[PDB]
Amino acid sequence: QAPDPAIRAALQSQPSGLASDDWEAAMQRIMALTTRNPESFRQQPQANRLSAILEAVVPSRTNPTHEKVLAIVNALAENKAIRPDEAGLVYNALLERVGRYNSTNVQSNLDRLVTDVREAVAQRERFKNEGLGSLVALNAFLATQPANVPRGQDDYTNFISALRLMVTEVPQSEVYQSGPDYFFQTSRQGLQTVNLSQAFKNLRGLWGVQAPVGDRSTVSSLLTPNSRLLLLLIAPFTDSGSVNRNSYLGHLLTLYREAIGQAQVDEQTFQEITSVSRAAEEERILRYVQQSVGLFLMQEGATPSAALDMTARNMEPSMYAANRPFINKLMDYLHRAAAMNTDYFTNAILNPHWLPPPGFYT
Amino acid sequence: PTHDVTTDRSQRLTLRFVPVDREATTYLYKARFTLAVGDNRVLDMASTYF
Amino acid sequence: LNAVVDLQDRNTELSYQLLLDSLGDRTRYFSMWNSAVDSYDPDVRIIENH
Amino acid sequence: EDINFASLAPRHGTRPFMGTWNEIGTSQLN
Amino acid sequence: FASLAPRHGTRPFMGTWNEIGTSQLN
Amino acid sequence: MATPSMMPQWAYMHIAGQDASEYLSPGLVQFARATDTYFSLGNKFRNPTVA
Amino acid sequence: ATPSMMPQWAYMHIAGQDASEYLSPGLVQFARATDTYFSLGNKFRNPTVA
Amino acid sequence: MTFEVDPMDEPTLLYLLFEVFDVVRVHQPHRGVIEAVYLRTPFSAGN
Amino acid sequence: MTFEVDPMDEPTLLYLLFEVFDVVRVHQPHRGVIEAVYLRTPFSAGNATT
Amino acid sequence: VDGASVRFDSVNLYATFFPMAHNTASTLEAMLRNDTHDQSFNDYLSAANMLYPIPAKATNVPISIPSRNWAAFRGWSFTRLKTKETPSLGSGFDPYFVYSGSIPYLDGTFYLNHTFKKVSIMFDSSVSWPGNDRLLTPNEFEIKRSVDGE
Amino acid sequence: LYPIPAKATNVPISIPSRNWAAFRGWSFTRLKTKETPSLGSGFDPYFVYSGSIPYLDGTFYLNHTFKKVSIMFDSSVSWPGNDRLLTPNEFEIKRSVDGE
Amino acid sequence: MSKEIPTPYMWSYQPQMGLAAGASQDYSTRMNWLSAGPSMISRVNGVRSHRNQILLEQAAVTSTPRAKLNPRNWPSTLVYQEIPGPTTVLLPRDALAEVRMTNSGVQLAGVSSSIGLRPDGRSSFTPNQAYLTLQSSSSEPRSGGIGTLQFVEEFVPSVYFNPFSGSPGLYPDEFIPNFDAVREAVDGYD
Repeated sequence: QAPDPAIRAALQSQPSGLASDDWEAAMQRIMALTTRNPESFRQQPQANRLSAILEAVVPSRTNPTHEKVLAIVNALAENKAIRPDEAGLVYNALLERVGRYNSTNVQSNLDRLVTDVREAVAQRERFKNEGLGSLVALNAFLATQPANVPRGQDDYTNFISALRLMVTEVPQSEVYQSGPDYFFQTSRQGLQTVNLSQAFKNLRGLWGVQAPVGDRSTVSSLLTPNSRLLLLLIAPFTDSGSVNRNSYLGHLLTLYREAIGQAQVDEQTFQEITSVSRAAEEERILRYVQQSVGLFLMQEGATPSAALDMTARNMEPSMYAANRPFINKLMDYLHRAAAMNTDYFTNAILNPHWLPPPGFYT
Repeated sequence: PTHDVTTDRSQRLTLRFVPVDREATTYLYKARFTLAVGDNRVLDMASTYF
Repeated sequence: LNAVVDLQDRNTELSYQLLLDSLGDRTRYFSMWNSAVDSYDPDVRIIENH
Repeated sequence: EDINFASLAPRHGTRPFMGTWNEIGTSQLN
Repeated sequence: FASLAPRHGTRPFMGTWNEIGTSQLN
Repeated sequence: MATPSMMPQWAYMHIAGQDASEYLSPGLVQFARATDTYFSLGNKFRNPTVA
Repeated sequence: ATPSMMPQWAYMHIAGQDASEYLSPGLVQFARATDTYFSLGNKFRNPTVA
Repeated sequence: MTFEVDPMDEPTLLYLLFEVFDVVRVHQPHRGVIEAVYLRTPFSAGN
Repeated sequence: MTFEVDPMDEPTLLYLLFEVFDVVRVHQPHRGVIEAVYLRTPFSAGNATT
Repeated sequence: VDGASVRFDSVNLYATFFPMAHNTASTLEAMLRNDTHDQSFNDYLSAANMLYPIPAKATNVPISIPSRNWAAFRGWSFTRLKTKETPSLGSGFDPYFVYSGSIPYLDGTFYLNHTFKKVSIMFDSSVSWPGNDRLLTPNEFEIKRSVDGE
Repeated sequence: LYPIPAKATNVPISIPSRNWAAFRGWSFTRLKTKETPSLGSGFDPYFVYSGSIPYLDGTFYLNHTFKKVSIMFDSSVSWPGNDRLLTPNEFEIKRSVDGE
Repeated sequence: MSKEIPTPYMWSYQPQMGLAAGASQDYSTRMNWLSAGPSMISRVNGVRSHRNQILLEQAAVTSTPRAKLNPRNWPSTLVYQEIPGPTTVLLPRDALAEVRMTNSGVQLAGVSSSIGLRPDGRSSFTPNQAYLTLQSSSSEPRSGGIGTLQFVEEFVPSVYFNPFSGSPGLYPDEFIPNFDAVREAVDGYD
């Protein structure tokens, strides 16, 4: 949304840190009432500890004139009433006029304006989003056009009701330009698809005309490509009521609704194809491990990993299950201890008095 | 660091390549080498000098 | 498949000279690859004739 | 097993002393 | 949080937590 | 143009008090920090240093 | 990956993404870890635009 | 452009050089195969 | 396109022919009527819908 | 015409390898060959230098680049070198190069750089490149103001 | 027909952006200015020449003096392809001075 | 006021910065009906207007719905991202085994982003191998601009009906080759 001018004005005219305005927050610092850190103020040097005390006790009166006017000139830019580069000129001009004529009434009215203008910037955003201007002009155009008097059928009235729906239901770039002499309709701000809304009088002739079953190109194929664009745009915004068995325009709106419905089905299908196409008790276990590893190296002299594997597969299931985390830790330390030096490893195995050194633990 | 900063296989530190084909014209001496980087060894090309 | 392409308008001899000055100082003579920099005596260029 | 292997990072004390983001390759005579 | 360090207006001057130190011949 | 200024003269002239990073408007600090590379504004504001 | 898959500048790194974030998460960690001895910074260039 | 130098006896020559971006990108997908893509952003070809 | 031609000593001119498609459609509906529409597909002299 | 370095008895190469552990060296590569992160280097003096001759005792030397794109172009750079001390850039000999002494085109030691005036830059019939952001003179980058100049 | 000054070298040419809907290729040959009439003119008084006119009867004889043709689409990578040619990024003809 | 059968605005590519640069009705594929009768002229108009329809359908089907033609920057979501498969590495050595053998006297010769999967060249003294699984994608998705293949999908020629009809702030200014949408003013030293 459009940023609030008063907040933005205070974002460039007020001390970032503490000022006389933040008196209530200042007093909390100088008396350790802050939940964040109460002992901060106590530790300051005496020079900037007293200067903070003096200001809090006797606040210093300031001049809010420049802050108020900066709020107004910030608001004027957001409504584009002045160019952004003109902001420097206007700021100094208004300031001078207020100086030349300052007084209490003036100062108070500047204050009303500040509030008023905040609300005004809001009004504008809301209005630009609602897009109400277009509705106001669809109505002028409708008025120009002879309404309520079609010779063939009065589903043309129902068609007009669909026109107001489209302008209402398309908040984005709902525009009805007055034009030089004719009114125009569009959907996107880039105007890639526009209509000469005064040239839809071809539709005026073809109201109630029964649709030829045979061919689209016939004597009734009097629709200018400008007119068929109007039907294409309003097709998603018109529901039933213009009977399929009714006028040729009634039939085309059904075809466009399905064609648009086919396109959104096709859009989902295409993206999926493209993505796919582009693609105590423990110590007893320790004694067994020392003997089992030593015995297996005696009979075979296999690798330490193989020796440990054969040791683990010949244990009591109750012993293995109960101390399963310990065994895995015991094997890893024994494997790396043999990896460091086997001569010391043989001594450890051949020493039943051996106990894990600390560091096994942690 | 201790574990994975230097290997233990007996491998050279600074190789030396002798040209596999020479061509000494009147003013040009073209020499061709087959710089082979082996496997699991990474050579920084800044450290090469004729 | 060749991976080095040289153009007729790429003065890579001069480019290397500038690179060394920015990289280091090239005021100390590195004997390894003749880093001695051509530098006149700054008293015969502008003869300060006291 | 699916253990995850980090990097060794020569240690200045307990901390591995990784380093800052210095993957800069801009020389640009200009 | 011993703040007996020089100030910079407010927000006491500086200090990097890691800087006590080592060097040898290597 | 505020002719008077009743705040203490040792904090009004920035001999001791807040520093530039915390007494200018946050719009100016954010502006000055953005363009430090070219046309810096650092040397145009006092920074108190209190022992 | 060739200019038929991403623009020229964003492919040759004249604009778009510094090297700290377009490399693999593994390699930025690997380059960070061994930055003291086996430097890899000078290889990959990161863009700088005005 | 029209450089205007002072006259001199020796038949010298100007050494104008337009500055450019001159980068490579070497891939090395598989073992023993490399391929580099060069680029000059102005003056991409021609003397 | 650049062509790097040999330095002949007399004024000359390159003659590129950019190949294109050049078609007609001669249609004679009644007695004594000829009318045709042309098409040059890469380099057209055709006219929009006047 | 006086002595030569004809004999090149032998040349070799010398590549020094970091004795990196084979587990990390096989992790360094096999991750350094992904197309996401392929190394890229830029020439330091990235330039498209040419050489425009200046006849003996000649005024302004005019140059003209035909129509082309100027996408990433950043700045000019120019000095003048004597032709008697510049190789013909062609492969092999060039018997019209009989000076051995520094080569400014190669070594990077320029001295004639102090002889320039009025380096005027014009685009297509728009003869001011700096243009609106005028210098003290409006049209051309003047250098080495003559005896005149208030 | 574009021009090549006397004693000159490479002739550069630029085509403003347009779509090449059905483009079959290029063709080129070098014609001497003296022996070519002004294109699309009823009568040109600078055509003091009567021998064969290579322009409009197909008697070209100077296409042996080309060296290198370089094609670039809006200064992108060269059209001839990604790496279709032995030379990296251009067409090479008459590599006469020296070729390894 | 316009023809209801206008020539499409072809859109051109600036491959370098990867984004489009303007448009200008195709002056290369026009036919020359200025010597045809009232019927051939109609059939030519029909061929022309069938084209326009194909172009609109194509756009709906393929082009990404945007609020702004030719955006100055594309979000990471909308840009085709190359996502290669995870790269597996088969670690050759055994870290502990070669330490144990070397200390013996044997002289050998010949954040968490990794997976040490055991497969239970090789070496006789140990049966332990170890796979290593790595992510091979970028650390962060690339936003930037669009490439060649994606361009021909996003920017189809755009049929422009009743081209410049009031509201100069509503004209498609992306069609101008040197329009800077960010500041919304044509720039250039020229």
